[PDB]
Amino acid sequence: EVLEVKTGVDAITEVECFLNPEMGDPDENLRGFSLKLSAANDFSSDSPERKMLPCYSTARIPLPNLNELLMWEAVTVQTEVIGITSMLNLHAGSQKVHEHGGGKPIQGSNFHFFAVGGEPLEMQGVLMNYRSKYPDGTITPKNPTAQSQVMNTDHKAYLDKNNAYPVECWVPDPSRNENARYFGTFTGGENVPPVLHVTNTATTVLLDEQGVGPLCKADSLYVSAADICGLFTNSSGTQQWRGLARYFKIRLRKRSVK
Amino acid sequence: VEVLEVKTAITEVECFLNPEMGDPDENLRGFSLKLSAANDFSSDSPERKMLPCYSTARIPLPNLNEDLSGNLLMWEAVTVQTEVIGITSMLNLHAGSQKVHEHGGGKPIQGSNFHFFAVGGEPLEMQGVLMNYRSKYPDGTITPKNPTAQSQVMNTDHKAYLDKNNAYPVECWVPDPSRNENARYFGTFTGGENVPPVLHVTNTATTVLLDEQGVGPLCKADSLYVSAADICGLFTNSSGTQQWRGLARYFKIRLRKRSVKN
Amino acid sequence: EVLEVKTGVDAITEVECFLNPEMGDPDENLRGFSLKLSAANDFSSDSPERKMLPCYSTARIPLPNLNEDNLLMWEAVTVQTEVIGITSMLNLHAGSQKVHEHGGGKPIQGSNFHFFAVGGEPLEMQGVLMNYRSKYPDGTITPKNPTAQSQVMNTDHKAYLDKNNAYPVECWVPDPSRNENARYFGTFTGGENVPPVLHVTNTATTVLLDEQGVGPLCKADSLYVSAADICGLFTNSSGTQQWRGLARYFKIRLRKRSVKN
Amino acid sequence: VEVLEVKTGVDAITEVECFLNPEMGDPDENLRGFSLKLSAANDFSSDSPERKMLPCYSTARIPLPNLNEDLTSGNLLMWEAVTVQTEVIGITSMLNLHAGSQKVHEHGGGKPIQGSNFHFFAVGGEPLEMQGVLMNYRSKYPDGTITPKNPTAQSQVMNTDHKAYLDKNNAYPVECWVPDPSRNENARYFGTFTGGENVPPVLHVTNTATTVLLDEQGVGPLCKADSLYVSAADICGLFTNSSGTQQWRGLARYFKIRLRKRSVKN
Amino acid sequence: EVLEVKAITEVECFLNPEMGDPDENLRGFSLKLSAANDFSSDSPERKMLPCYSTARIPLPNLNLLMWEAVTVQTEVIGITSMLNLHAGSQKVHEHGGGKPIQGSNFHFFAVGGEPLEMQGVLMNYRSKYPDGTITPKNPTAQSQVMNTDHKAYLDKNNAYPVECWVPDPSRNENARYFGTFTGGENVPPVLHVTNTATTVLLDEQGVGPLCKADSLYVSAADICGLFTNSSGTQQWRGLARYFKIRLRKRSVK
Ligand SMILES: [Cl-]
Ligand SMILES: [Cl-]
Ligand SMILES: [Cl-]
Ligand SMILES: [Cl-]
Ligand SMILES: [Cl-]
Repeated sequence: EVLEVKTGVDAITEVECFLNPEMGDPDENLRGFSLKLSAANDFSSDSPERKMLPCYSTARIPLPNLNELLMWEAVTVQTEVIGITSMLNLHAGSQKVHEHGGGKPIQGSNFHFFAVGGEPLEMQGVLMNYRSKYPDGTITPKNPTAQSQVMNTDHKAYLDKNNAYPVECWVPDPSRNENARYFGTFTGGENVPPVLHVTNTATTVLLDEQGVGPLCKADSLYVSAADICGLFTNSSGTQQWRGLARYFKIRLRKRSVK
Repeated sequence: VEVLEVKTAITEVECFLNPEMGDPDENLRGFSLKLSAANDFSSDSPERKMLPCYSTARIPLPNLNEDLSGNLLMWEAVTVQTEVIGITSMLNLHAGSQKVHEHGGGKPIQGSNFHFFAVGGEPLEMQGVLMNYRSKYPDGTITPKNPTAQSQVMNTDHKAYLDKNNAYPVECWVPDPSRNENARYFGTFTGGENVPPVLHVTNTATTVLLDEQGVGPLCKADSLYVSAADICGLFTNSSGTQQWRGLARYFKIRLRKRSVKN
Repeated sequence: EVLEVKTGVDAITEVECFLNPEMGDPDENLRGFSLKLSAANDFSSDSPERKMLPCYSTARIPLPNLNEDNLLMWEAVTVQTEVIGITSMLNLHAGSQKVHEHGGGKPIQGSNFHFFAVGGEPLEMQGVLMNYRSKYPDGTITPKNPTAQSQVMNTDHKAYLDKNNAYPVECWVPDPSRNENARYFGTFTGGENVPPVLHVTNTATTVLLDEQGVGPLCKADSLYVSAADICGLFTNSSGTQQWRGLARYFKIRLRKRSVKN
Repeated sequence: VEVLEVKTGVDAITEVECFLNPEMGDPDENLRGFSLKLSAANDFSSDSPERKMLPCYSTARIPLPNLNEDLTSGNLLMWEAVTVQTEVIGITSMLNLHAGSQKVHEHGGGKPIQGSNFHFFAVGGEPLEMQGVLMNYRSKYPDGTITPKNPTAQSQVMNTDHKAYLDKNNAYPVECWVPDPSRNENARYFGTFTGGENVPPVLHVTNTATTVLLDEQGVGPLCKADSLYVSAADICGLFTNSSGTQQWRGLARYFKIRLRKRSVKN
Repeated sequence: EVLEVKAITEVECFLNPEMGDPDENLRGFSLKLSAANDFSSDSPERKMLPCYSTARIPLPNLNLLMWEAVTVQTEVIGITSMLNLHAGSQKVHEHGGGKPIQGSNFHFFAVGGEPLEMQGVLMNYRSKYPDGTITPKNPTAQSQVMNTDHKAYLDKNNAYPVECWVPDPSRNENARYFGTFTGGENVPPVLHVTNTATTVLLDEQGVGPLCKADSLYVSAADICGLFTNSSGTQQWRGLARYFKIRLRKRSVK
């Protein structure tokens, strides 16, 4: 049902935004961090506190109104993580690596994820432990079974609320997202080094094999992210997730559709 | 089979294929039994629930032939989009895992991993290789028959079809590069105690299944076979015991109709 | 606004420079090093010394003024850039902590950041802090009136890289929302044991042209180079750690471009 | 080894398939694919490694169909190796952490195979040409190995005396020899060495990857006296026994080589 | 000025490493590493200091025609020698095998029509270098960053310590160079061999290094990592580098 790209004056636009991370924000002073991790809980008695759980970030961007078809088509995205050099602060609150040494860098398990779509990101739920008791204010797989630990097709959600869908509960659903592009990399392990690139010269092309990008339903663009950079280690040895915001610059064109 | 032109017609099929890590009880779906070792190659009797197995599913397709004469039509697998499902579940460092140190978070899943998928017009063809030819494998497993010391390198007697779900242990079998004329397979083994899992998800990645002559796997008996193994690494309990953790694999296969000579 | 490339005799020029690192320079013998790192300062009492904070390096390169009174502008088309002295890290005999009894010195290793930019105006920078309550020392330029939101994205923290050895690397990143008139490239690798990995070759050129074939255009006849090359931490025999930095070379090809006024 | 005439005629294709066994030392009948436990000399002056402790290059010569009815003709035909598909066989066998392995910690699983590894193959129309290089020129190598003759301290860097054909299976120690880049005009070789005690093995399998054997002029290895030469070394790393002893583990390598008939001057 | 391409020739060289060679039996190794307690008392011994390798390769005299270097094939020689874990090795644990060569490494080559141009940079300007080494003259604290005084030609084999000198990106108009440094005590060596890999030496204008006084210069440094003795002492290990260079005749005026 996709016809010609529409050219003419005002047939192209670009939108930009910064999406803040949602790492748990355990107090008024620790925006961008989670609560300290509390660990070794039997699978039968696993009740994570809300502020310990990083969640997916999401925002809707309104686009100039079109007449109902003409739709905005997302063609490219430029994206990077904002503030990566903040991790060179080894003087603030971090455990000394040895006597007389500097602080321990942020490191360990990390996840870097973004999506651009013409509708909210479609998610599939998978749990480490289907018996986890998730706290009020989170949205997690509803009424999970043992099969929820591998693949349970009942756990479908839209990423339709910021700071609500825990990263550990949800992945982008590859059986859906017909009208979105998503990219993520998970790296797990205690000593994993964060590796992050910035440049204003890199572009991701969002067109499929037929040269069609995401088409923006009701003239709205949806951006999604999760940038868990790794764990911060306090002098006590406690560990907290650290997250950073993500920048998006999306170029769109008008597309004719039936 | 003499392959003629593409019939201009197209369908997509999809499958979420569950991993078969052993499933030691009703609550540990996706995990193996704790890993336990024989002191010796001569007394090596692994329990069934400790052995991850290859996953496989048969996707039935409709017959395309009005007449069972001359030229026939077969379904041809052209592309696959595939992804491991639930990679973010490893960000749960609060459930059951050993502290990395006092007052620290849980130990991440890490260690030896294997990520493998195949798409074929017939069951995956496999070649047996053993770490230890004297391993005594348990009832419910299908493992190399009458193994010899040569079974630890290459014994051409060990040929099998991946013809049963949750029966062929990953440690005993590999895709056979000498066969699989009618399938495409892809795997990476990463070995070691502290190996970081590195997993990517994107709906922009497509594997083309066409060979040098532009022919994909042909569904000879109107069935398509998807095969997987996704051992993500070892989960370490508070106690120090270790268990394999596996994740489901999604498949989306584009098929077209291919004319062939009767 | 942007028109024809002025093609002709005298229409091209190459400029080169070596930009020194600004790692803190704690005394005149330790040029290229920071002061030893402090640690475990509660977030509420974190007052880093100036000499402990590596800063962005920057130079303004004046170009011939092509305008008496349509205008002509210098356009940056390519850059060749290299970190200088990477082999110095093979010196494991100067003041190293031994890796064990009878063993060699501990190499420089750990968190590193390799960054450069070429632009026709100062680099546009965005402030982000590990700890908004950090009290930065005199002679540094850091986010003004920071809040908890400064630990994520706070759009108040916009600055020009307009002073050498003033903008701490830990406080500032290139702003992806600006820098229309510059090209920047950085990689951050974090961790205690990260191996430095550095390449040299005189066969690598970066094209600075955007999609419409236009390079950075030198406003007020100035070319701006910027860098940060934190190689990792040097560990003394005492066990103290210090940032080590190296200089960065730039060779930029420029051409004359016609623009409208 | 299977030699299949895929096509007859001027556009004849022959596919040669084979599985080359590793030669890790095989210290007893039950430990096929392993070396003898590694033992280190105190120093360079009394370094006498045991035969079964030294992995060796694998090689085989595959005879091909005769092409030339008239040995008298102005032109003769040679088999030309155009492509190879290759992979290491049994990589998943390293997921066996239950057999004979050292616990990683109390109550933990077995230690995986890991550490220094070398993955190498060659396809040629004559034996692989090798150059000798030694860690320690004063090593006394055991009966059954072929190692550099009358080595000097210059043998620890480059000694042009140490030239050899890989002309015997399970005889040329991997630690003594490398492919010679000054020769091998009629072979293609590929190898990666990764050193260190915690190095993770990383091995890929696919039936979709083809290496093209043609040079810049579009010419593959030419099989002299109707002979195709395969060579390999696949040291996966070290297996650690419950005792703490370490042995090399090796795996077999599959080859599928596609050959065509090339006319050359008699 | 470079005119038309005029036929072809090939030269090859096995260039030995210069790791220090602390005695007649330890060719390809350095002296054991020692550390000064302090930057003010840093006097390394000559045999402890790996140096750049170089060789001048004489070319057929012509006649202006000049030899132009078009492609190079290069390979580090003897990488499998590191599978010897039986010779003088420290055990990784009780009953375990020997500790492999690992740690900081540098792999570098250059092909030019004249000697390689170098820039000096020091970790420690106050280092006192020994007789037989050529190191930056009148070093200052600026020698730890960029000091434009420190220019040299790689004109002597086994004289210019790797730790004092880099290729000069502001010069070398008539050479191509390539180097990777990987730092850290547990870095694994990763080395590839193949006779299918060629580096083209032509610039964007199609011109390769032109050989002055009918001479070709090859330069290398191949520090593979540290060898650990059973005592726990550590020595650099180096390996030879092969070069095969294809050259064509070029008319100058
Ligand atoms: Cl749900
Ligand atoms: Cl069997
Ligand atoms: Cl500000
Ligand atoms: Cl010899
Ligand atoms: Cl000098």
